[PDB]
Amino acid sequence: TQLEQAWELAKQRFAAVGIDVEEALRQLDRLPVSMHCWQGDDVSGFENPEGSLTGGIQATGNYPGKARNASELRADLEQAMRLIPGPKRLNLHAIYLESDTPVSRDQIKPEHFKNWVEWAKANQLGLDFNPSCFSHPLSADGFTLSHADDSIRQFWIDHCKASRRVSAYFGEQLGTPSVMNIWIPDGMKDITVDRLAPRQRLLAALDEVISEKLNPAHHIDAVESKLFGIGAESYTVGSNEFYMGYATSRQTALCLDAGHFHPTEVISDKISAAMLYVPQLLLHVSRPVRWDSDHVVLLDDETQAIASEIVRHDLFDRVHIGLDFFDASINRIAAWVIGTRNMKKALLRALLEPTAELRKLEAPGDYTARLALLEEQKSLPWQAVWEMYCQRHDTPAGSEWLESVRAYEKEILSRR
Amino acid sequence: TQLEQAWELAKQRFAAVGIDVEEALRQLDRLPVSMHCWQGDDVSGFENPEGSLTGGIQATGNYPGKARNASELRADLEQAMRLIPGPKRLNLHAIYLESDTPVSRDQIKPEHFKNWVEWAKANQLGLDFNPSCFSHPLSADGFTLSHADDSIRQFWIDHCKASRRVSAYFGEQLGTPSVMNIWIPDGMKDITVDRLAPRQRLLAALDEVISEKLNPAHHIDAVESKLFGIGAESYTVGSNEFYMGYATSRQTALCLDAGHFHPTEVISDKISAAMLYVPQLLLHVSRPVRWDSDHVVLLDDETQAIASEIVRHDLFDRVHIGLDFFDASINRIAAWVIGTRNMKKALLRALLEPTAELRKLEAPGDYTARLALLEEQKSLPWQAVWEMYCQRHDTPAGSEWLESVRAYEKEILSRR
Amino acid sequence: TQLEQAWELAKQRFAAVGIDVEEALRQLDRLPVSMHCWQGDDVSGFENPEGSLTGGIQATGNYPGKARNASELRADLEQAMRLIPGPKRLNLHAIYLESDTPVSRDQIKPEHFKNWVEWAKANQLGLDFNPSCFSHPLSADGFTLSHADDSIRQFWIDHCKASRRVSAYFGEQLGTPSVMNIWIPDGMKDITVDRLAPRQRLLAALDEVISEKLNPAHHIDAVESKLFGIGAESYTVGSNEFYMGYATSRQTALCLDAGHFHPTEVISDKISAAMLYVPQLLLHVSRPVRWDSDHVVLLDDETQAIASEIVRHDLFDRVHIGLDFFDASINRIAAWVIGTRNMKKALLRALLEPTAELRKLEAPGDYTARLALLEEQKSLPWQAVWEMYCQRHDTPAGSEWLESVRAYEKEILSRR
Amino acid sequence: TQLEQAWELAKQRFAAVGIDVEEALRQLDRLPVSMHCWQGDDVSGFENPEGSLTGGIQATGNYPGKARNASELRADLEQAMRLIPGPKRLNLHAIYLESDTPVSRDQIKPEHFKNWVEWAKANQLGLDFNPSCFSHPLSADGFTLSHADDSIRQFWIDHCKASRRVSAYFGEQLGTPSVMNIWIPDGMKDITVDRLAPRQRLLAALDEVISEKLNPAHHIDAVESKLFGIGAESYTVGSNEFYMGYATSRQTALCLDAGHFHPTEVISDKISAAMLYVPQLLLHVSRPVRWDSDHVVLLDDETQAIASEIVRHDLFDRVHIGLDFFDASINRIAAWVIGTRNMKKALLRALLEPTAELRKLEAPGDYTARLALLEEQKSLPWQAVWEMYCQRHDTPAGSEWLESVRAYEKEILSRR
Ligand SMILES: C[C@H](O)[C@H](O)[C@@H](O)[C@@H](O)C=O
Ligand SMILES: C[C@H](O)[C@H](O)[C@@H](O)[C@@H](O)C=O
Ligand SMILES: C[C@H](O)[C@H](O)[C@@H](O)[C@@H](O)C=O
Ligand SMILES: C[C@H](O)[C@H](O)[C@@H](O)[C@@H](O)C=O
Ligand SMILES: [Mn+2]
Ligand SMILES: [Mn+2]
Ligand SMILES: [Mn+2]
Ligand SMILES: [Mn+2]
Ligand SMILES: [Zn+2]
Ligand SMILES: [Zn+2]
Ligand SMILES: [Zn+2]
Ligand SMILES: [Zn+2]
Repeated sequence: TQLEQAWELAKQRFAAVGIDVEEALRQLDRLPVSMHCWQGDDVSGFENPEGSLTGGIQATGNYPGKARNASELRADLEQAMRLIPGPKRLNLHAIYLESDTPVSRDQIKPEHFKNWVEWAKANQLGLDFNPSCFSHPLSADGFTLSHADDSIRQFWIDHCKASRRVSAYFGEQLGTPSVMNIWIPDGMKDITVDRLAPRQRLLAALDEVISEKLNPAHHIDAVESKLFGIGAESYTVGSNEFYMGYATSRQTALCLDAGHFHPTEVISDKISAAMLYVPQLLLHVSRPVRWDSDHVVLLDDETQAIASEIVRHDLFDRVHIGLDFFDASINRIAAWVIGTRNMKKALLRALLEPTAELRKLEAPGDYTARLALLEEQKSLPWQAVWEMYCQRHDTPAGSEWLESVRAYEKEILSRR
Repeated sequence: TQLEQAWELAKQRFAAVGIDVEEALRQLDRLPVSMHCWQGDDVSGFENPEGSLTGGIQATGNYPGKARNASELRADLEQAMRLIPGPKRLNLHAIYLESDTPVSRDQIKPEHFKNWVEWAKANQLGLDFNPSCFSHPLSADGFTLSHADDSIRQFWIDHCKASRRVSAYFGEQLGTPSVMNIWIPDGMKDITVDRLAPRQRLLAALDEVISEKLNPAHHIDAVESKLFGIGAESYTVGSNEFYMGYATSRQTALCLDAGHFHPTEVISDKISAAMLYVPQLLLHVSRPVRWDSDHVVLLDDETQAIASEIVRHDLFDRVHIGLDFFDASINRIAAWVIGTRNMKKALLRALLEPTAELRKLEAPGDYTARLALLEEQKSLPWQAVWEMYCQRHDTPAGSEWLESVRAYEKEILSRR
Repeated sequence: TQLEQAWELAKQRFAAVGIDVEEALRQLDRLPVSMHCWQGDDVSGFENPEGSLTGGIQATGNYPGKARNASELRADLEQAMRLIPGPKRLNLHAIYLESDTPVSRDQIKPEHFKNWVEWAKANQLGLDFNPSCFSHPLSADGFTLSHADDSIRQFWIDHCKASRRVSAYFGEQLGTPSVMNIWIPDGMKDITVDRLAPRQRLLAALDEVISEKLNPAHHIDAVESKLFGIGAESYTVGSNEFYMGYATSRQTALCLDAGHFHPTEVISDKISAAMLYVPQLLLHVSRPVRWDSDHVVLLDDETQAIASEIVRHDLFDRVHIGLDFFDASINRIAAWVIGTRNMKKALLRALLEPTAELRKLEAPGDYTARLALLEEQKSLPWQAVWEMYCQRHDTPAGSEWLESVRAYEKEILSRR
Repeated sequence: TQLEQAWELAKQRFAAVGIDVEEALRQLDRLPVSMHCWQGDDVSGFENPEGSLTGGIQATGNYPGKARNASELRADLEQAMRLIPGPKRLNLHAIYLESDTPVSRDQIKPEHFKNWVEWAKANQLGLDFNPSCFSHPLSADGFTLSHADDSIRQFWIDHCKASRRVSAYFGEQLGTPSVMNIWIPDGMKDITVDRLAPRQRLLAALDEVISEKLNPAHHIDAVESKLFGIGAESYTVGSNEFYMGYATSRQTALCLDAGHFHPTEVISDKISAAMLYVPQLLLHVSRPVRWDSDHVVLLDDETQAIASEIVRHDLFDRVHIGLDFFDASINRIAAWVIGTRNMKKALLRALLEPTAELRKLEAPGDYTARLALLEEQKSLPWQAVWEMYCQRHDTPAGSEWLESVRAYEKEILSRR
């Protein structure tokens, strides 16, 4: 009722500036967010859960209740899912495989992910994938796909090749292509002599990894740059330019992670440049706090900036929105909830923007009006629209979702 | 009525989280925003209006309609003010003096600002002040208060001392202390051999500058650090530590400017630290875009963080909120309008935060709850309260204010 | 003799670590540095010299004696050149053409550069070139090649196409391909609604611009990204990713400018990545001080890192090294001299590095030894080798060159 | 002989510029470097060596041969020391205490460091100290001195109070005041509501901590700011402005750590500013690679700028020079060796600078000459001077020191 009313006023407000709230809602329904599985168990995986997170990535917090297997994970995920409106996907790491016996990374098969697949069907989720190139003895030296050792190198190439197959299976089975992201930790902590060679090896390996042609309808390859990681601060083989080059040249999708750049550097600006040259873009929304810290996505300037770009450019088909963060210092379900909802809220507000009007003002050099209007947009009643969206999707419109979280914690997590 | 309706709903939603919108509105009225006069004529001043803006500060845009004198300036200020709700002050620079004949800077008098004073009275505005230590032949070497030349030095000293008197005069007349900010461009463009001497001169100069005791009820001294300027990139005499030591040791107020720090550096963090050692703070809100660009303040992450800090700590008395930006690329009046409204919006929002609750959660280590709630606060109907605030002050609640600016521009600005 | 002695000692020291100083000297002779002409007259050019430097690029200092025509510029250049050992090139801007009557930018011709060419021949200098897309009426809106106006856009397109021909002309005549760099200021000061369209337009334009096939032996196209400029802080059409994609996909050269990235971002790291995708690199060495301030190049960490990368990779052929800075606050000749020699000193040091050994240690995981060695390199007697370099090229080995500059200043610059 | 010869040449060259190399050598011996003990055992300490390094501080590498006790530590220190020329000191942490039985941190005594002292006596070293406020159950919440719980708070206060007594004990016994630095990890990983209260508590605590007047001839109190740490990214109680204010207000010494600031921020600039307010400076030399990474100090731009400042200002008495870094990815002895020598190399180069002349050029506005000379200074034969310094101190002049380290590694480290 209050919502209802609030909704009506909003409807009218927006109408007056040429904005159709309904349509906005429809459109928001066309923008799924792929939730990252790893937020649930601290990137532990099911290969060897308790066995140090590596790659220059880190888990800070030790809050209790982490999931410890597929089952807990799925349960945790559903809980989160019920408190997040609209479309979602699940982004999986190869270490999240389910097998009675241990599987060599270079040997995974679709079969190791059937449960995930059946579950996804049941939950009306699309699935995404990622070879796991870290937290492994063969990753110990800080090199994987660029490793100078042929054999090591081969093992990683093989794992990647296999991963493409699982991914393709996901798309076959789900009817929506699985975006399979390649991220590797390869780099050097200190002053490096030869930055080239590794880059050369990485180039060759990737080409081999994507050599097998797969159905685009079921599978997409993406490469993700990174500036630096803890323990590999001075050099990253797979740098921004390297992958920009790579994706452009081999026509794979390019993954842009909001926490993987320089200080003050923003992927929102990159979206429009990159799409002129690469087929698709996988966007990893994450909050870096003075480093690639992986904090939870907030409804902030850059998250909003990113949404705007996607929406202004009508990137519904070519962009894949994913979360990329891991905060172990708080409730993990809450983490996914806050994150996802935030992304959606940024999206919605972008959908509520009178872009054409603004675009038109800009074209005319009416900078005064553009700024002004861009700013006014912030005090328009979008919240009302967001809450109607929640309501429609049977999701708590406000802070009440916290009680559910609290409740599940008490009831479940508390026992883990 | 829609407003009224929206207001009522909000009133209720907030109340449900323990927030009283009516009190909020009242509190907002206790937070004036000191608008910088220099935004109206591109820091031209009236001494010698057309005569290059110096000091490492720039004016970009050349948009038409700039004020050309006190009269235009006041008119322009008036338009702006009618479009901005609640309390405001006028922050004046010494070069805005009004004299039939030329006045040496080191000789200005209270009488050179009587009109400004009268006007202020009439408009119920408090006045703040600043000595002008740039765009002057004796500032051309890039040194003023720290100039090795005793005589040049003296001159600036004197100008400063005289400015304290003008400021005190304002306080006396207006019944509200004038905060007199001291900013100098002093620094070097390139690799510097001696960073010490200039700082030594600066320190001594300052002490001299403030040696005359004035009524604290009418006048406050503030000092403003700065990281770098165009043309003085390598070193700034009046650095952050410099003024922090100064203000702490001499007990003056400290001026913190949102555009005068390192990349990713934020004054919002600094507020709670500095208030433990300095009597008062002068806050310069500004948006630096890649440098001390002086862009209009937006309702953004930092402007909000700033507001929150002031409000959380109940800094009503010890904080002086001011704007410090200059964008000549768009309508000047709009520039002021957007920025002032934005500051006020941020403050309002801070006033609507359930801090005590939050504070309590944080103290108990409930970081899940704190984050979640901080975030949910962004989808609370604050805009309705803001709009009511506008209404109550007879100010447009939405974008309509542009029309006004537009019309003033046609009728007025168009003829300049 | 002292030099001789020091040299001999050095010769032996280096020999002992497997380094041949003689060979390094020879190598150094294979690495010209392209001097930027614009440092001589404050990017004034000869179209309309006194007529505001625009493009978000600035000239700070106002030191006296700037060159006022091609004659003075050449004289100044020669003086500089006699103080810089080894190979050099001259990098010209379109606005430095020499014509009795005005020439529309869109109609320049080889013939407008004949004297530069004859001079170059006589001075044994290769020539480089650049279209001048700024400081012009049709660049006044901040857009050139991405301008939405078809005709303006065409104009800049034409001007670039015409510049290619001048460029080829240089390569024909001099027998060394002229690298023709493309840099445009296009961007926005403030928050932008559409970053895509301008990139789209830029993309198409460049394509048209390079459509004419010219002889590689005489001509090379290069594109240069930029992060931001004064008066275009928020967005730059031709971003890093933009050109990275561009160069990669159209196989043009990619220009990496040391002052054009984010804080802490270094192109030295980008060299080995870009060369895997682009056929050539044009490197602009510059010292950005908190902004693309264009300070003189120092023998500093980053200039050395760039040097090392080129040398380590044996990029003698694919890399074009040039200067890109402008300091008008000191003697301009000295500016050139300092920067040029510094780049050469950085090169020589790189050439005196026992790379193989190091490379070898790194590949074995001997990071201890690597770090140790790299650092000890710094206290080896490279100064001696540099000084002998100077001597063999009949150039002052030390600070004495300043006398020369001072002398020219007195005799010539003093009367400008 | 070759050294002697190079030495003589250098001698002459520097004299020609008014620099006396013998005097330099002498002044260099007046500038000890305080080696941090913790690099040798990865901050393990002796309370509970194997028991996770906390505080937002990390140890990356796991290279073998870390010291396991005081004995190992001392032996390792000695090996390092024989490879580092001229004066050094040892900086101790409270966790390196030697006791048969466990000692609550709140009750340590001078007697728990007796061996250290006797060893220092025998090795002619001065000693520095630090309370350890991390890697402890009572520091698990991320708060220590700012902890809201009175008792926890009380424990850390007492620990600091007792550490002061140990420190004074060092001063007494050694005849040189021990500088006792106070660093705590206290901060928040995420968005914080109340930054004020912890600061107020910290303030009050520090005042209590230093309430006991000790003999300045034996002891000095220093406070160390920090910007952020892993797991405490968002807020740090003891910020730059907090400690600048504190040190200025209580007249303690101020610790500036080169890895503890914002990107591009440098302490070299801060020295001259701070010195005007605080009695003494504690300077931590460290290399932050994209974060407070704690990499080994290189002879780099900033290390050199710090040295230059100390020396230019004749800060021999008021500044205490120490190392603050921890790299566990390479041989720990070498880490110390590299960093220490690098710091000494930078100081020596500063000592060889013709400051007065340069100062004099600068004061006259001869910026051309200043830059030119500053830069020419880099090609002067400082290496020979350094190498003589090494020889006079019975230390390897070059890279040969690695063989000693390698040898120790084989004989001793290999068996740990
Ligand atoms: C676990 C995850 O794939 C990882 O974070 C990568 O995506 C990359 O962002 C690393 O910093
Ligand atoms: C004109 C005005 O005082 C000025 O901008 C200062 O406050 C400081 O920001 C200067 O760069
Ligand atoms: C004038 C000169 O070409 C210019 O500097 C561009 O190349 C680019 O560096 C912009 O600053
Ligand atoms: C362990 C050591 O004291 C520590 O490094 C502190 O001094 C501070 O620099 C934190 O990073
Ligand atoms: Mn990440
Ligand atoms: Mn400013
Ligand atoms: Mn530049
Ligand atoms: Mn540190
Ligand atoms: Zn990612
Ligand atoms: Zn300011
Ligand atoms: Zn350039
Ligand atoms: Zn430190």
